Amino acid sequence: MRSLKKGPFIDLHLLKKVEKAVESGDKKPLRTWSRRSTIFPNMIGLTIAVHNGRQHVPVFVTDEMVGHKLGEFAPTRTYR
Amino acid sequence: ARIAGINIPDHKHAVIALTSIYGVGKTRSKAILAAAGIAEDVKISELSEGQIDTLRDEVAKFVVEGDLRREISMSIKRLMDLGCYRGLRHRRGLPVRGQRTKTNARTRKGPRKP
Amino acid sequence: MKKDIHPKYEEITASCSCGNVMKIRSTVGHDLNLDVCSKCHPFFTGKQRDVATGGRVDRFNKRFNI
Amino acid sequence: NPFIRFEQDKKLFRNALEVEGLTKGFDNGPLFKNLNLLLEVGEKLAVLGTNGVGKSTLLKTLVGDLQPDSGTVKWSENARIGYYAQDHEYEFENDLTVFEWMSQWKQEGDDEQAVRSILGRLLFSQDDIKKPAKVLSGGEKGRMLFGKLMMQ
Amino acid sequence: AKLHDYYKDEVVKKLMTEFNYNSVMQVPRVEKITLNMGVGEAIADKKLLDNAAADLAAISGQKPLITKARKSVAGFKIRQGYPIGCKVTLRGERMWEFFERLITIAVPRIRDFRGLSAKSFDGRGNYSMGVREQIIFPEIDYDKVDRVRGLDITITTTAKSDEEGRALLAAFDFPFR
RNA sequence: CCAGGGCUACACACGUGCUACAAUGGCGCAUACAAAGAGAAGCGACCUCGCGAGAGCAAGCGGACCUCAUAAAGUGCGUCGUAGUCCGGAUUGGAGUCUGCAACUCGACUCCAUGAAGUCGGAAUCGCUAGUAAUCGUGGAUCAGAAUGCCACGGUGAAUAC
Ligand SMILES: Nc1ncnc2c1ncn2[C@@H]1O[C@H](COP(=O)(O)OP(=O)(O)OP(=O)(O)O)[C@@H](O)[C@H]1O
Ligand SMILES: [Mg+2]
Ligand SMILES: [Mg+2]
Ligand SMILES: [Mg+2]
Ligand SMILES: [Mg+2]
Repeated sequence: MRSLKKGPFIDLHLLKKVEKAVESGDKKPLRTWSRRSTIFPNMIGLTIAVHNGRQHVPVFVTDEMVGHKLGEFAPTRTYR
Repeated sequence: ARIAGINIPDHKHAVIALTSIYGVGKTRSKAILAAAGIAEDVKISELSEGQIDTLRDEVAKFVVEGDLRREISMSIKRLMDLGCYRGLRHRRGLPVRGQRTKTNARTRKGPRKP
Repeated sequence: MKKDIHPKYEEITASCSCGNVMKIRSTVGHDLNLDVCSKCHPFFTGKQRDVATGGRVDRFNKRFNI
Repeated sequence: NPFIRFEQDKKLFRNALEVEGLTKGFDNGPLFKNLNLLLEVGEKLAVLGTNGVGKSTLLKTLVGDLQPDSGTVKWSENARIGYYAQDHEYEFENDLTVFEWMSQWKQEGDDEQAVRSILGRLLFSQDDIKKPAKVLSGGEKGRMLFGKLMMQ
Repeated sequence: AKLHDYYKDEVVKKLMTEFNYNSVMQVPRVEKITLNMGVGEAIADKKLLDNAAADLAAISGQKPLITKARKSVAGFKIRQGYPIGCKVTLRGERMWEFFERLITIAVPRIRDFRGLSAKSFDGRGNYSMGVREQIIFPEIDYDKVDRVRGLDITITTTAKSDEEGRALLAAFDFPFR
């Protein structure tokens, strides 16, 4: 999926989960363990929560964050 | 002669004189000269103004010194203020392509300071 | 004035790339041609066209070939 | 004792100069004919002449006093040259005071403090800072020329 | 001059109708334009003050007056009498000519043009403006320049109100917001 | 047993290496000469496409025949004339290709632009006596993808041992 010939990637569990959310709009933050999935423009305005390894941190979506994969916005290792 | 920002170097081959433009390297400098009808071996000094005139407009098809630095700074600013990973690496002055910082990365971190 | 202590001031005809002949006095002595003056400046469209960079939504959609 | 200390600005490498073609004479004939030498960086030359063999006009040519037969005199690229000609009279044929005369070459970063400390280091006093330039002795003028060689 | 006759021809009528005056000598008019640069540091390089005065004289064809420190303020290591800046006051023909040849070609040359603010008033109808650099005038040719010294321009008019001072410069096609 | 993360963290220090700091070299064109070794959910010609990594159809071969696979230093011609340089290639922005459920943490590679330190390295210290050191390239194991390491092959080929 890291090629235009294949197409942008999102997991099936996340894809069906976000579809239900937009059917009713913004709601309680979405907890997900998926970090390998790109960010689609269908979930702009949500506060999905990615799991960095120990906790779920809420990442706020924005038009700018529409080509970056989900895990980019959860620092997995702490430092100072 | 005088191109978009400035073209100081005479006495150099034209193909390697336009490389002093922030946005023109070697493969584009080769292309521009062929597009304008000027060979590569010919020195810039020998070029009469009937040639450099077309050179001052050919470079307008590539983003160059006048705007290239503004876009790159804007490009970096977008990631830095985003909060993503590559913004964080820029913020701390550390490698952003995901490589070793345990021993190497003197270029990114800076001179060896205790 | 005070008897030749100022730089020389004479009439020059500085024109723009868009024509724009003006009769002015300046301490240059050599005619000057420059960019567009306020006579034809894009002071109403030069700002409305400045906002062009931004928005990856359409970039993502144009990459939606699949 | 004058605390003279000469410091380089931007050091260079490989050849300092290359001179070929050297031939020149005024009345008697060519003092030196086809002189070839090459100087690596850091070299020290001691070109002594004994009263009238071109011992000074060769240096004048090297620093620039044109129309020799030599067509291949060449300097290094980033070269900055300091010159001490044996005639200090012409550089002081002027009514400039000592300090302001020294201030013809304050480089970008040097101030009143630096331009005056470079002569205070030479045990010149602000007592003497107000005197015209052409009134100094031979040794005093020579040392002021060092105060000018420091700046460049 | 050109802008002077433009004023006396049409701006008088414009402002008279816009402010229901009754006498010709009641309309606000520009009285002087004073452009100065405070070089800040000349104690270090006494000649940099000379170069700044030369830049100002090139910008406006009048030999600048070198304005010296008033009181020995201790913050920046200056004392009474030190030359601090240079200033030029332009009146009449030179005033009008510089005003015209600024507003026509010098203003548009500022990088990232925006239009000068409308709140740059002292409260008595006198305008002030910066440039942030002097290269934007056609009188500097990239040869002797070492610094990016700028100007500070105050257009002082006989306007007695901030609104009148707004309207006077608005009627001259000023690049406002 | 499973999902995610860490083993890749970075004020620093040490060890083993690759690349260089250039003119007995850089780049462009043209062109000679190897040895050894691998291959069946494997090696993949030909032709077409793409600036390129590569994509498409797709012969041949479980092999002294088919593929990897055009060897490179060299030679002939041209330019660069000692510059942080037509040396150096890190770092970074953008655009991509291939494996692979999946490439952000954390893959390799390609295109454009940017061009850092470096101009022969303090005390000290290592290897080598002949097809040796030095220098230049190819192969294999591991392996879906991923070595400047490891293992092996050849080309050019020294100085010195009182
Ligand atoms: N312009 C000139 N006209 C005539 N003769 C000249 C000229 N310049 C030099 N000479 C003569 O040529 C010779 C060159 O002497 P030069 O000027 O080198 O002096 P020197 O005695 O060698 O050294 P120094 O000047 O350092 O004391 C002398 O005989 C001098 O008289
Ligand atoms: Mg697991
Ligand atoms: Mg490990
Ligand atoms: Mg350096
Ligand atoms: Mg492998």
